[PDB]
Amino acid sequence: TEFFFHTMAGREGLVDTAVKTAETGYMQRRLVKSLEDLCSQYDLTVRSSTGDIIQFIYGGDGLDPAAMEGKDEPLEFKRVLDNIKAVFPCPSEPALSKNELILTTESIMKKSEFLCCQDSFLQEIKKFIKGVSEKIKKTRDKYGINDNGTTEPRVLYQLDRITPTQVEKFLETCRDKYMRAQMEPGSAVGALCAQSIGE
Amino acid sequence: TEGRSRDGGLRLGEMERDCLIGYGASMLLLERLMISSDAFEVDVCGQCG
Amino acid sequence: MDDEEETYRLWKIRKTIMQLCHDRGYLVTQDELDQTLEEFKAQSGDKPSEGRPRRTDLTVLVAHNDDPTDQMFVFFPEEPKVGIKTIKVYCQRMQEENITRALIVVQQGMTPSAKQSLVDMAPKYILEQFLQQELLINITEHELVPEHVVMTKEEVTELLARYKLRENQLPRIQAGDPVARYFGIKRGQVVKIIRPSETAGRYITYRLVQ
Amino acid sequence: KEDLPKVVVQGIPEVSRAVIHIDEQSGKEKYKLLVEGDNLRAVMATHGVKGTRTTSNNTYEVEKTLGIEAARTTIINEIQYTMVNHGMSIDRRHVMLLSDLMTYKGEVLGITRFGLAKMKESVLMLASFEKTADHLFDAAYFGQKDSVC
Amino acid sequence: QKRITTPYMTKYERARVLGTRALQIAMCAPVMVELEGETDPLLIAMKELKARKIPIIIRRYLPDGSYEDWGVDELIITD
RNA sequence: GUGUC
DNA sequence: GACGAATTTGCGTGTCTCGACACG
DNA sequence: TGACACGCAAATTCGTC
Ligand SMILES: [Zn+2]
Repeated sequence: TEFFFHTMAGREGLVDTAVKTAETGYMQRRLVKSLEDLCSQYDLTVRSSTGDIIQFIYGGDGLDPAAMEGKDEPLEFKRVLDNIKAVFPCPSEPALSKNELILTTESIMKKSEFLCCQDSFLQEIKKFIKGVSEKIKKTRDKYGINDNGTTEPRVLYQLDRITPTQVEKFLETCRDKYMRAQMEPGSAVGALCAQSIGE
Repeated sequence: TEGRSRDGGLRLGEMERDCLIGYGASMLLLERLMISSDAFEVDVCGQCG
Repeated sequence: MDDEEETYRLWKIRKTIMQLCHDRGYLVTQDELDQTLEEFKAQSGDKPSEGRPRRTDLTVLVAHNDDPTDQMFVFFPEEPKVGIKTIKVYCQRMQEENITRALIVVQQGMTPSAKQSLVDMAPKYILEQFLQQELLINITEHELVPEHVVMTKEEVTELLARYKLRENQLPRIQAGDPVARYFGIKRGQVVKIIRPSETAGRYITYRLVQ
Repeated sequence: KEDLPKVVVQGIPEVSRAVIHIDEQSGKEKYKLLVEGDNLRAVMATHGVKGTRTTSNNTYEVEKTLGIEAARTTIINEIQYTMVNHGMSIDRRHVMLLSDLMTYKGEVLGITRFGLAKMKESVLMLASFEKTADHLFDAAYFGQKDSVC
Repeated sequence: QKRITTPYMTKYERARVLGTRALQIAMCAPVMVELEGETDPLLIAMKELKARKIPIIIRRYLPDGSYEDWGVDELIITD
């Protein structure tokens, strides 16, 4: 009786894996036949064979969903900082406070190369760079540390050390990753999205 | 032709064509559907097709 | 207390109509927009059922804000069921002075011959209908209706020159959808849609009215 | 004697069954109304339920009541609500691109033979999907030209 | 004249340029590099791209009909 | 028609 | 009081209803 | 053996002579 009740459920899944293929393949070949000519032009616009405007910007950002880092996002700023913090260590460079970190960041950001992307990404990175500075002041007044740079305890300056040389490479790397995260002009978005709901 | 008993080839259906379309390659899609399967040279007229 | 609920349903549709005329571009002050229940009770009595507050008493004359020599009416048929001459009397009632634009807030179901005769004459006078059951909630401020703004022609020309396309290329929208009938826009106008989001920001989209 | 019970005394006739759901939190309590019907414009245009915050499941009902631009949002949440209970992962852009394919015309279309006949414009393409004779004979009768692209 | 297109070299154009160069070199074409002893001109076609010595101009067409000329040496190759 | 994925 | 016009609803019919390989 | 989009058609109501 237990073997019969166990093999009853085994036939429940064996008849289910035989029928899924039919209507699944039917819905797949019905979904591909409608979305197979949707392409992205060179002016960041998706159109069909006629020339009609489907969407002014694919998704809203013009980014390939495949090349993304973090649940929908271009890249994670904390992880890239955690990487660049240890790959370029040089104790010769001293530390700095937050009120100078903000001015250095906004001075190095106002350059001739950085004025090519969306200012939304710039505000998104300004929200993260500002939040890192609030973490530094609480740790600095945590134990008691003057930022002038002369205090005989030497290890208290190694808790969260941010130097101006490694902060430029972080910005350049994230800005360059945001350049490659953009979807290429000419990709077939219709055929790509048609099969994403297939499997 | 169909079958190995007559020394035939393989079939390239639509689901495998969708994989080549999603990538975006047009040279290979035309090479293994028109150049290697059936390449014919026909003639027509301009006055009346 | 049923007439109390009827007066509440009537105040709701009156406030929605006022908000619609305010968003369209007509000039109305705030206290008429933001009127409370007791503030409405001092202008119009509640009891009896539909006595002192007749439907003919509900006939609002709004003035166009940018163009002075322009006035619009909006009124309620006294009758539950609409007829043919019952609309023509109200048409020739406000046709007599200088008026061209009026709105009908229909109470219950509509007569097809009436709407056919309506769509018969539109060289000079345009009359548009609205169901009372339909105008009991704000449509733009509901939950997920993106902010729509009807644009001008001096802007659509530079929009066409921006992307180098034609009006046919622009996505078309219907003329009978509740939003278009709300804003009252037929063929030959582009609407801007602001799609909000708190991930990156808000996006801009353009649509054509068909 | 057979239709007196059939005659309703109050309510919405096509509205069938309603249940109240209790949603709790740390110290918070809400009562949400679940209506099993289609007439959204009628269940929202009442005194009790809040008319601004009320959503439906049928795409056609929200299309005819709210509008076409508001129907493209309820179809994105509908698809995403079906994918999160399965343990699958799709990105928002794949759904947003498909939701704009059946809305740029002006009408909410479906991916069938009749919808594809209305959205696209190619003869031999439409013939290579469903019935060939009908499309070919219609093209021969009309006699239009087709630029193969 | 100002360019309104991204400067990064697409893989779609990279592949087609590589294919065109591979097909042309196999046509007894003058090589733009001193190649090592090695067959399969496809293998050496990437060598010219890595050294930016490919005389090919990419013409990008816009939906309206605008033509944009770009050089393979001017494009940025990233990998 | 049978057999496998 | 009686006749032409337009609306809503029960009922008639056509099309498919994933791929691949091998053998008799 | 499910899917509903097309026509085809009869019961019925507002209207005006
Ligand atoms: Zn000839």
